[PDB]
Amino acid sequence: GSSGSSGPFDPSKVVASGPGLEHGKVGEAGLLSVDCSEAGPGALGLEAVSDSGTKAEVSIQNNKDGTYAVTYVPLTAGMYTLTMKYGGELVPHFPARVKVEPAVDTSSGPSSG
Repeated sequence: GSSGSSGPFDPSKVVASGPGLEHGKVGEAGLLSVDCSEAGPGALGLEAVSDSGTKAEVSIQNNKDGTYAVTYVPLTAGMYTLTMKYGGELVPHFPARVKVEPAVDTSSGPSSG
């Protein structure tokens, strides 16, 4: 007996977490998981922008668990400003500042070139 119904909309009900919201690296992908319980309908969206006005590549994917897989690839290191919005309303997990480190490696290896 599965009795489920779409309740009222609410951005507060949206729960966003993950390592991406803790830290990031140039070229890496900020793993972000959004667990919606009673957030009702509405569309999800995120906007990544660095202090130097740098728009990072962001994508949103849906899951059979009713969650969303948000990822961001910082092209340049520096302080980033994550901006999430659910149904046109900011979430309790944004904006969220995150310091991203450079993709500099001490040791070298086989470069595709």
